[PDB]
Amino acid sequence: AKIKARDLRGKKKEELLKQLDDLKVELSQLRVAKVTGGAASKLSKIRVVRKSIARVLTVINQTQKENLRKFYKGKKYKPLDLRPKKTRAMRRRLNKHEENLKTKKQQRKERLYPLRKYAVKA
Amino acid sequence: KKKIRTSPTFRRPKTLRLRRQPKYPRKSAPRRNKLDHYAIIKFPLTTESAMKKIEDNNTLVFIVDVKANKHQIKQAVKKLYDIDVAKVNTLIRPDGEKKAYVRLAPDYDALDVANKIGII
Amino acid sequence: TKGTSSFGKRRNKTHTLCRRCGSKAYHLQKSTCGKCGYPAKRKRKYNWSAKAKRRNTTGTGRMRHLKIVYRRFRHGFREGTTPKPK
Amino acid sequence: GAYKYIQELWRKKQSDVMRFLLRVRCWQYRQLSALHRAPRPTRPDKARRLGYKAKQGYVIYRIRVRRGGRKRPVPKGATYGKPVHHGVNQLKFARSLQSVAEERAGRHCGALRVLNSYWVGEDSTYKFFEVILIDPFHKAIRRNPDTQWITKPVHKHREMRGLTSAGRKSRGLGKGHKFHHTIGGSRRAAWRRRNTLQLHRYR
Amino acid sequence: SSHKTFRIKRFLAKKQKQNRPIPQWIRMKTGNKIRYNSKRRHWRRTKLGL
RNA sequence: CGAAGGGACGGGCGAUGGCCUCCGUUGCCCUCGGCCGAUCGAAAGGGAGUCGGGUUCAGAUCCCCGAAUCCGGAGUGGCG
RNA sequence: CGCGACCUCAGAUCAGACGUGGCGACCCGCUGAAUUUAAGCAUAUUAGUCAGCGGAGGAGAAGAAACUAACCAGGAUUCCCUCAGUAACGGCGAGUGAACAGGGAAGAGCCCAGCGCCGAAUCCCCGCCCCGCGGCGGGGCGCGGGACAUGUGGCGUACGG
Ligand SMILES: [Mg+2]
Ligand SMILES: [Mg+2]
Ligand SMILES: [Mg+2]
Ligand SMILES: [Mg+2]
Ligand SMILES: [Mg+2]
Ligand SMILES: [Mg+2]
Ligand SMILES: [Mg+2]
Ligand SMILES: [Mg+2]
Ligand SMILES: [Mg+2]
Ligand SMILES: [Mg+2]
Ligand SMILES: [Mg+2]
Ligand SMILES: [Mg+2]
Ligand SMILES: [Mg+2]
Ligand SMILES: [Mg+2]
Ligand SMILES: [Mg+2]
Ligand SMILES: [Mg+2]
Ligand SMILES: [Mg+2]
Ligand SMILES: [Mg+2]
Ligand SMILES: [Mg+2]
Ligand SMILES: [Mg+2]
Ligand SMILES: [Mg+2]
Ligand SMILES: [Mg+2]
Ligand SMILES: [Mg+2]
Ligand SMILES: [Mg+2]
Ligand SMILES: [Mg+2]
Ligand SMILES: [Mg+2]
Ligand SMILES: [Mg+2]
Ligand SMILES: [Zn+2]
Repeated sequence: AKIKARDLRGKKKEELLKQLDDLKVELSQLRVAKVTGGAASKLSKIRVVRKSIARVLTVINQTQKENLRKFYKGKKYKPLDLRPKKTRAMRRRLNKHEENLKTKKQQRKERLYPLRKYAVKA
Repeated sequence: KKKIRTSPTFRRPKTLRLRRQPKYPRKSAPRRNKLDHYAIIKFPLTTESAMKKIEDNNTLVFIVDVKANKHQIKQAVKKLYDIDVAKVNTLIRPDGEKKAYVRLAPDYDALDVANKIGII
Repeated sequence: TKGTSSFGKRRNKTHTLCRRCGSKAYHLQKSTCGKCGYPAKRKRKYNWSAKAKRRNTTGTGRMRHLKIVYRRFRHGFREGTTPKPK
Repeated sequence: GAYKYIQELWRKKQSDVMRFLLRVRCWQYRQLSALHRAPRPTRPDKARRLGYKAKQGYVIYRIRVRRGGRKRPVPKGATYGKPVHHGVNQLKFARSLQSVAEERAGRHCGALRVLNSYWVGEDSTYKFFEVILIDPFHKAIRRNPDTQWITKPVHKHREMRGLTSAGRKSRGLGKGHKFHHTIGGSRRAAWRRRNTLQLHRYR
Repeated sequence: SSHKTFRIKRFLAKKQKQNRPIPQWIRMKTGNKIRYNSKRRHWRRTKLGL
């Protein structure tokens, strides 16, 4: 009876949170038995429910995030967690488009005097 | 004239301060309420002085999170146990976490609530 | 008397735990830390103590962020990609 | 062009036309704070032959520097040991006043790049300079070659590493028989090269 | 003292949870090299910095 | 060596959302203005208002029982 | 006793950005001793070194002569070998101390302001229709704002134009 994260990614949030909050009820009932002695079969199943809550919330936080990557798909300003992360120094450098900008005087010596190709015989 | 300075002091005049209207939210989503009702109450106490207070004093006793106040505890017991609360007394133990003495209404009694929870 | 009978009058803390670097060197009346220098922005560090620099340098902690950057460096700091699903 | 007449008029600083302007401005500049943005260059020709254009992202700051020498920061004049270092008063600082005017402009404006600076009138007590600052993240500068070299991270705080026009003149670097002190790039690089003992594999 | 601040009370709470003996089942693991608690503190002999 | 008050029932011009009869708000205009110095600083100084009995292996002016009290809120009035 | 134009300043939780701090082996800018040696010691020496302060980068700094040279001349900068423990400095005591040429490692050059002509020819922003994202750009527009004649862009830099 193991829930798996790829079995969950088609089901919407009106039935993920219903499937989520009764796992949290199930986790709270197990910690009741943890302090009343309980049973060793019901103490090993704490980790099975703690990771079941972590797996449902992962699918929720990933269905939500990709729906905001696509709501802002092609907008002038995106939130700071949706624009890329890479490195602070890499976010300050010039981009692909303005590193290869050249002045009109620079791109006239490129076309009048191009670097030729030449062999020299002996 | 007809403007008149009836004070020896030049004060800075007030200007138009207008509210923000940003082109984008700085955070994409509001952050999830990670201290919810199931994160308030962690586990009850079943000690020999806790069962002695369920009988004579008509009150439950839980181990709550250290971040919670007496209003969140009174609402979390009211939600996920379907019982009404008179008052809540709290202390932080030398273990580190916070003990909550939640007292029920005189309608209910904690002896047939602890049967449903299963701590008895 | 300067010996034993004057140690009994010691009941007043001079230093306490600091918010930055956590050592018990935050002076209460001077409002400063004797270890990291905190009321201030810049961290206290001196070159006349080589041993005291290898006790709070980068690496002696967790490096919660730099151990990920050292991993993400090996793939060109790639971002927004999914490892070719089945 | 009318920039050739302004260039010759500022070479007449003792003329009765030009000593009047250099006193009414020095009065005006004395009544303001030591860090003060000018809305435009006071010398529009001297600024532009040092790299100023009338575009967006080039700003001007007016810096007020106390003139005089460098009194040694020692308590009650007692510099201990060996009377050659007993000098307290008649000491001179290694960088010029224009080099410490550029440095106070760029330390307050950390998000800007110090390009260069010029002179706008002294005092007996003060000395006034105007510094040319560049905003390295405006799109009027980063979308332009021949000026986007300063938008590179190697040019951050170039007034503090001593690589502006006034900060470099106090380094002693140049071509010649006079500048043998800095004949490896700097005075420290030349010192480190002629004080390493080269120990080869085969002696 | 009975008058204490919350972040020193939380300091004292940590250093009595780790004033604890070693578990009985630690000493049967593969590659043990640990037999007691080498950093265990008594309130009378060795005091706390705080 | 500072243009250091972003506040004020009221007055009112009203854009006007409505139990639009109004009536809680709202922005600006006219009107009035120094806690004149951010802030920190006392578990012995200043500082509203809790006491009696009972109760535990260890807690109580804090928990029970019984008597009070202070502060704040009451627009839809809670009645005299 | 208003309405405007500008100029000089100011306020804002205004729209969008940017700087701070760490590390610091190397690099740059300052600041800067004394022990030591001189068989004492003060100039000198240690040493422009230690400690102190600031700023970086994957290198940095330097760099296309206001140069070396006096030759039948060389031709940016950095590094190595040599010059050379030399020229020189020094209570001419102790001590200190380069550079040129030559041989190599690499090898690369260029851009302004000014002076001038060219109906500002130039740039920034915000909407817009069309194509991509994955460091967000081009193409067109808008009798749409703004910067700008207190000088933007093109040609052009001492090797001449
Ligand atoms: Mg050109
Ligand atoms: Mg309490
Ligand atoms: Mg810090
Ligand atoms: Mg001085
Ligand atoms: Mg000496
Ligand atoms: Mg110096
Ligand atoms: Mg003792
Ligand atoms: Mg100790
Ligand atoms: Mg006032
Ligand atoms: Mg106080
Ligand atoms: Mg008090
Ligand atoms: Mg008191
Ligand atoms: Mg007692
Ligand atoms: Mg804003
Ligand atoms: Mg001696
Ligand atoms: Mg001797
Ligand atoms: Mg002696
Ligand atoms: Mg010296
Ligand atoms: Mg040092
Ligand atoms: Mg820094
Ligand atoms: Mg870096
Ligand atoms: Mg290099
Ligand atoms: Mg460089
Ligand atoms: Mg030249
Ligand atoms: Mg020889
Ligand atoms: Mg020397
Ligand atoms: Mg021109
Ligand atoms: Zn500290």
